[PDB]
Formats: sequence, C-alpha cells, structure tokens
Amino acid sequence: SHMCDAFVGTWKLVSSENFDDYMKEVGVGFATRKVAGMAKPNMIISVNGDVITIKSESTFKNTEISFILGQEFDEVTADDRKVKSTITLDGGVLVHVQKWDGKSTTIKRKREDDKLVVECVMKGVTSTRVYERA
Ligand SMILES: CCOC(=O)c1c(NC(=O)[C@H]2CCCC[C@H]2C(=O)O)sc(C(N)=O)c1C
Repeated sequence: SHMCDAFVGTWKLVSSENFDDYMKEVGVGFATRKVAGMAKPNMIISVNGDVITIKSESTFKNTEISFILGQEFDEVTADDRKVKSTITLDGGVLVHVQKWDGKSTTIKRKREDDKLVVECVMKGVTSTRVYERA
C-alpha cells in the first residue's frame, strides 16, 4: 500500500547534534551517554503489509521494533527504558511518542532530499540525527 515507501531502506548515521543533552534530559547516565553517543547505527526500515519494522544496529546495541501505525506497543529502548510507544504518520512525518514513568519524548522522522532526518525532543531539548542511504 506504499505506506512509508520513501523511508524503506538501509540508512547510516552521518551526523548528530545536541544528542548528549537530549540523553541527559531523558535520564541516561554518564557511561551509557558516552558509549551510546559514540555509536553510528545502521537503521534498517522495512514494511510488510501493515507492519513496519525499524532495526538499529551498532557496535553498542542491536534494537528492533515492529508496529502498526496508531497501535501502541511496549518498546525497550537502547538505553534500557521500558516505554509505551505509539507511531503515527502525520503529513508524511513518522511521529513516535514514548511514554514512561510519567515522562514523554517525541521522535520525528522525515525524508528531506536524499536524507532521513530524525528530530527528538525531551522537554525543551531537541537533537537532530541525520542519516544517509547506506
Ligand atoms: C536514546 C539513546 O539512543 C542510543 O544511544 C542509540 C539508539 N537510539 C535510537 O535508535 C534513537 C534515539 C532517539 C532518536 C531516534 C533514534 C535514533 O538514534 O535515530 S540506537 C543505538 C544503537 N543501535 O546502538 C543507540 C546506542
């Protein structure tokens, strides 16, 4: 159904801005911030029917989520939070909200030119992570 076609593929992280501050706000501790911050994950996005799968593979961690748009699921994040996640499409942007411990963060993923741009926000702190095709 050509849902998410432009996101599908294998992507490599090529830049990150303000990620340490984002992680601090989320509650990531020092050692994990330092080692996570070094990671340059491959993000692999695929679609099969209504099910979207997003894998992230790096030297630090491999993560995988599979979901249906609009349908909440329990996610264990790379930093080991146990969150309730809901991912929707809003105007062509994948919007991923994570809830845990009365906290919330929002991750937006967009296609912009040949890049996939990820913006993540925790209170007033935004980080931008830019991926290119692998
Ligand atoms: C919050 C701490 O995150 C990490 O350290 C981190 C990942 N975070 C993400 O996949 C999301 C982070 C929030 C934005 C969306 C995502 C993005 O990075 O693009 S994957 C990963 C790995 N495979 O090793 C690590 C180490």
